Amino acid sequence: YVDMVVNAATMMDKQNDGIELGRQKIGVMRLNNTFVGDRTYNLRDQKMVIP
Amino acid sequence: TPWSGYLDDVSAKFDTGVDNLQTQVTEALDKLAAKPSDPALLAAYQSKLSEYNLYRNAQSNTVKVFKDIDAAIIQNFR
Amino acid sequence: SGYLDDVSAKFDTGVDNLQTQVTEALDKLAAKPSDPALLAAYQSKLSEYNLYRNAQSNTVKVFKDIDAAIIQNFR
Amino acid sequence: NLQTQVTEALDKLAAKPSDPALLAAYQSKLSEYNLYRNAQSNTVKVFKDIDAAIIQNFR
Amino acid sequence: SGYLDDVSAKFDTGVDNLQTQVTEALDKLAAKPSDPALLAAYQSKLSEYNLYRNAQSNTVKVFKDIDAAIIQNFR
Amino acid sequence: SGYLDDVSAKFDTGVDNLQTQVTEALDKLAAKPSDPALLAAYQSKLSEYNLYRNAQSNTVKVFKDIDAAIIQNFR
Amino acid sequence: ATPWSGYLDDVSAKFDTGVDNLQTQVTEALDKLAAKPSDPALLAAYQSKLSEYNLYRNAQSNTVKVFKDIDAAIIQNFR
Amino acid sequence: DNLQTQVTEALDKLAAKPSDPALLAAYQSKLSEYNLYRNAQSNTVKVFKDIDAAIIQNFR
Amino acid sequence: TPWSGYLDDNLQTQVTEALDKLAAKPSDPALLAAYQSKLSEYNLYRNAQSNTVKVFKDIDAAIIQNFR
Amino acid sequence: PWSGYLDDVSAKFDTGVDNLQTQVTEALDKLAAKPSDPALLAAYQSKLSEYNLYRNAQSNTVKVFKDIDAAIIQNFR
Amino acid sequence: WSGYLDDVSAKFDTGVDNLQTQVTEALDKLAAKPSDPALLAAYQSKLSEYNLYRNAQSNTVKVFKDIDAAIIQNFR
Amino acid sequence: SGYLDDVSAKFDTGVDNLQTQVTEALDKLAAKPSDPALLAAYQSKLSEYNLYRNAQSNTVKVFKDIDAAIIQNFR
Amino acid sequence: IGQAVNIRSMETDIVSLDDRLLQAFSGSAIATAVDKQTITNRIEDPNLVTDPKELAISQEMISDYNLYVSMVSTLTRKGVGAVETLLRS
Amino acid sequence: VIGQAVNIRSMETDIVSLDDRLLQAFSGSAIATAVDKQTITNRIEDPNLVTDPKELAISQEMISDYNLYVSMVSTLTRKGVGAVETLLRS
Amino acid sequence: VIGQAVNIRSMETDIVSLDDRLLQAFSGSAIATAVDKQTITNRIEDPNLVTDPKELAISQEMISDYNLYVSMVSTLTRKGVGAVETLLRS
Amino acid sequence: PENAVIGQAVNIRSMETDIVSLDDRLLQAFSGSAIATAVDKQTITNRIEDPNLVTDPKELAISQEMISDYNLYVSMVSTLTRKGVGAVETLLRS
Amino acid sequence: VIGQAVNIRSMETDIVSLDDRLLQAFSGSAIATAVDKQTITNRIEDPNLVTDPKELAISQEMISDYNLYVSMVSTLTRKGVGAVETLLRS
Repeated sequence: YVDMVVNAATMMDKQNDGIELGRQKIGVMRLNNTFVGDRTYNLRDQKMVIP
Repeated sequence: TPWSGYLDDVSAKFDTGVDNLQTQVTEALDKLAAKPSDPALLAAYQSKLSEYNLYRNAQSNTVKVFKDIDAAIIQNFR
Repeated sequence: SGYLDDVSAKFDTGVDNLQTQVTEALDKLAAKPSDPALLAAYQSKLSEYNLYRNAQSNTVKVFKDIDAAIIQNFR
Repeated sequence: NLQTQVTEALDKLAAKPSDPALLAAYQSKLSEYNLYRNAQSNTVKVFKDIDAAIIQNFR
Repeated sequence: SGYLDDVSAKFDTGVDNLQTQVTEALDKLAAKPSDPALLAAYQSKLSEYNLYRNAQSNTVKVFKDIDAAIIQNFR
Repeated sequence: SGYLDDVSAKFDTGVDNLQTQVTEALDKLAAKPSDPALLAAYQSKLSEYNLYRNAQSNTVKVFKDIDAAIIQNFR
Repeated sequence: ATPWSGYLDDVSAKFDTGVDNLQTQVTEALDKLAAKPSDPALLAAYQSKLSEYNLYRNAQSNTVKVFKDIDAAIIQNFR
Repeated sequence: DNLQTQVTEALDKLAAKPSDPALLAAYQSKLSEYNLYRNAQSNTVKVFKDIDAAIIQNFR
Repeated sequence: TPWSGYLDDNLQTQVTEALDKLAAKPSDPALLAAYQSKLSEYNLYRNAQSNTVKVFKDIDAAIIQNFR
Repeated sequence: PWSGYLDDVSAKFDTGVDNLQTQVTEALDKLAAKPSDPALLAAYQSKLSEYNLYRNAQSNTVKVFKDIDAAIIQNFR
Repeated sequence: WSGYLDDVSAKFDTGVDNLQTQVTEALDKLAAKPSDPALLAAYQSKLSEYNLYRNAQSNTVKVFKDIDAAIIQNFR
Repeated sequence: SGYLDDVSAKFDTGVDNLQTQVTEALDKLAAKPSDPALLAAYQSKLSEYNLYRNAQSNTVKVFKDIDAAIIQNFR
Repeated sequence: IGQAVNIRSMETDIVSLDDRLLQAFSGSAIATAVDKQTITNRIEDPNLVTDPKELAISQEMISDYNLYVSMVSTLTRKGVGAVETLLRS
Repeated sequence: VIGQAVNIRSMETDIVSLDDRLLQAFSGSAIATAVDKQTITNRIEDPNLVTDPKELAISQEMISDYNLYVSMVSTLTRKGVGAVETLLRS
Repeated sequence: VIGQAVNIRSMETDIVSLDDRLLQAFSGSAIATAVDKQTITNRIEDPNLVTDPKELAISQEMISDYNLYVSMVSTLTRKGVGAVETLLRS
Repeated sequence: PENAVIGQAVNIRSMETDIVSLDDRLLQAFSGSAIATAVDKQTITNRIEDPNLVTDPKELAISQEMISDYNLYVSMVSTLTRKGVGAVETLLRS
Repeated sequence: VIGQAVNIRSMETDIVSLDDRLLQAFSGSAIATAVDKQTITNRIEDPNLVTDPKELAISQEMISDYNLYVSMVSTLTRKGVGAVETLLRS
């Protein structure tokens, strides 16, 4: 019983090693209150950039 | 924009250092082209074009200098 | 894939879009070789690409030496 | 195995020796292959020297 | 035959015609050294030939070293 | 950090502020690329930056060589 | 007159083994450089760290090699 | 003696025109192969006769 | 190690000093010309030393291994 | 304080161009006051060129002896 | 009376029939009129060809000495 | 004395005066670093020296290794 | 990461001479067999043969194995060497 | 692959005395040794095999195994003869 | 120069048995040796010591002396037991 | 030669006849071995004195074999001789 | 040419015992050796001697001669001892 338990546990672990967890999804999110672009303006002293 | 290096940053600092010269020169170009005999238009164009020339020359030499510093350091990794 | 591949791929992922940016900007320039905006845009990209490739190769070179020098002492 | 991967990287390179992307990949593959072969040979030799020394001891 | 000869010949078959593309583009240029389309054609062929030969030699060198290091352990 | 990092940091400590000064002068110049007085200053500062980095790198390389040549003799 | 024996820190070394600062810092510096391969301030740093790591690793290997040859030569002296 | 003959042929062709890169490229290969062959042969000859000497020393 | 009963460092400081002077003004041609010489001599000194120390180790080892 | 041999090779140049190291800074301090004087420009072109050549030949010469010495020391093995 | 590394050097010296003198001749002519582009163009070719001749000769004799020394080492 | 000093001396009695000439030419050049007539002579003498010292040292190395082999085969 | 340890392994009393041999022989043959296996699969794995921090470990493992087998061989030979001299003499 | 054959059935014999058990063990070892030596010699002179890293990595092992096997047979034979000599001298 | 000690007086032989002088000699040697090995190991890890040309020139001497000391002791002990074998076995 | 093969019609062997004495059978062995060894040693020496032999890999590879074969031959003659006299001594002291 | 001296009629009407011949040989060798080692070390320390080609070319010969001499004395001594062992050893 001890021998079997040890072998089976060890091998199962080595197998599950290769199982994949990193599955990327893609989200889509509309901006309702602003523009997506880098609006940009010219001031008396300093070129002003909105990231 | 998505990806930019240090040389790209050095370069961009001129493109934003001059706010609107990039358009002013094309604007004056066609104001003049409409009436190439107006002294006021000629004088207005001559200075904007000179400033555009110096802007591009000053921009390019700097990028080259930084490239040579970085290549000199990377040469010593071996 | 070994460790050297990892060290190379760290550069490949460290620069996100450079390869395609270079390929693009070249084709814009080749469409109108005399526009100063396109010329200025291209010089910087190509310079960056040059330094990237050089740093990558010199690093892989150094690591190879450290490994071969260790392996020699197994005997 | 590594033998095939190196052989194929070589075949792709020789098609267009001037492509940086191909060159960078080949440098890495050939390097790893070189290290692997050396480490293997040295270990084999060490084990055989031990085995021989035992016999020389009781001889 | 041998294996290093197969490695070396693999390049020769990879580039089908280069060894005599160079000699032909040279013979064309030598007739009119001042034609810019001919100059621009010759520059790339000669560059390609240069790289081809360098890569070919360095690879044979690396394989030689690996073999000599293995044969050293027959003793 | 070892001894090389210390040698390296001697230059960085010997030049008080150059890394800042050079950036600042660059920003002043970029605003007005055509003032000779902004332009002449930047020429000098950038020139000195160049030499500083060059000397710093070559020195580290020399010390590395002296050490690796000693460590070869341990065995 | 004879030099002093010294005194032995028997326990300390074998469990002082643990993750070195030096490899950690080398990998961190590489990850900083790979984000912007053209910054001279980062290149200057990485040159130095990589160099030190090269020297350290060689010195260590050659030392392990020397200490074990002595033991093999003793045993081969008595058999 | 084929691989002994090939190298002496290659050497003559090369000596005829030492600057021809195609000839240089060929000779590099031939000389390298010959160089490995000789070493391998000598080392195995040695091993085979050290075993005989160790046998005789065992009963001697 | 002494033979029992038998009857019978400046270059390091000099290089350190020259380095400290140079680091303060890396663009002075006179400080550069001086440092180049000090560093070259120090390099040669360290190499000659370590080669000699190995040659003596290897002679002592060969002697012992001859009678061992 | 210990002079080696390379130090002596260098000092041979320094004691050769006895005064050029001062003359360059004095001619500069003349010129910077009145940059438009042809006499001063003509003078400074000469002294500057001389000082360039002198520093260049000095550094190359020290390097060659450094390379001979290392090549001998490598044979002590 | 000579060995086999002399047979290997002499295969180059008899292979490049005359170059050894042709160089000296070219130098004798150029020394007389350095500003002549036809002489300059000729000398560049001869001097380069001679440089390669000598390098290939010396590296080949080095390699054959490395093969021989390794076989002799096994006579033990 | 010894044979290896005999070999070393067979060079120094071969180059009669070079050891002096080099230092003399150096003193002249140091007196007027900008004379092309002096420069041209110094380049030659210095080169002839560099070569003499390298050939001498490598030959002494080889004869040392021949003797060190024979004294081992005495055993 | 999959690891196991066998804890209740050995008896510390005085015991018959016949079994101290079997227990020493068996424990040693087991240790060397597993050690050798781990050595070889450290070389075959590409992620371990190319990392300078891993190679430094493999070097120590190889050397320790070499020394352990050299010593067990030497002491066993001197052990039977004693008996054969006392008996022949 | 090309031109290849294997012997399926070995000839067989009775084994009834220590004499035949000895001649059989001798003959079994002699042939294996000759075959191995020839094989190695060929692998050293086919130029596709002398110069390929994969094939050299194999030849190394074959040489080692040969050395070890012949050294074992030599040692155990000499130990057996020495035990006989010791008992009869005693 | 940091910390040093020396043992000034050695005990009279008139009160110490022959085997005490041996135990006492052995122990002292075994400790000075373990202490030197440890010192070298620690020098190889301090990053300041492992990368400074001044300090490496010291480590190289320390390791050469350790090697010669242990080779000397291991040779003379083997000669010592070889004398006893020669007299008793013969 | 290399372009020729030369056999023997059928290998009859007069020296298979035992007819000579147990001592003539000894003198033959001694005389033949002494001549063979002196010839071999001389040949090996010449192959080294002559400069075109001692510097060509093809020739060195052969000399290596000559040296090893000489070594093995002499070592085996010595061994068997010792074993032989040792048998006589063992029996007569019994 | 500096300070040359030679003994004459060394053995013409007096002969040393072997007991003394060995002792004089040992002393005359050991001191010459120790002085040569000091000379070498001093030629390495002096900054003016390790940086001049003329002085380095002299030091290479000194190191070569020292190494060859000590190797020859060691080999001959070992070989001569061996013969006395083969004489005395039963």
